[PDB]
Amino acid sequence: THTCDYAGCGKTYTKSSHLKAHLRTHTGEKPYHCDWDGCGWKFARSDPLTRHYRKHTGHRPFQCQKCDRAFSRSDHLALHMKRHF
DNA sequence: GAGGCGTGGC
DNA sequence: GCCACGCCTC
Ligand SMILES: [Zn+2]
Ligand SMILES: [Zn+2]
Ligand SMILES: [Zn+2]
Repeated sequence: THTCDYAGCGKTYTKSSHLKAHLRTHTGEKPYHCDWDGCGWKFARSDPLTRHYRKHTGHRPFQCQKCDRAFSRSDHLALHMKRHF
């Protein structure tokens, strides 16, 4: 029901927080800044900043159960499993 | 690999 | 709102 009020946009979302995040695409707002040395990246929502920061810290939570290769994202690990079929 | 993004449990 | 999922596109 929550629909973007901008003229050229008709996107509708389920939750209010979803719409709030979408409006940042029109306004160009990005409150979530990466505080690394010289990165300067900014994001409209929380999770991609957290995901990005793992690029700096090498945090690879997702471990492969067959081989010792681990990845920072669940989707990366999923694709890797195809090489084990 | 990595950003952009729809969706949903808490 | 946090944060994960899974997908899309380059
Ligand atoms: Zn819009
Ligand atoms: Zn960064
Ligand atoms: Zn593996």
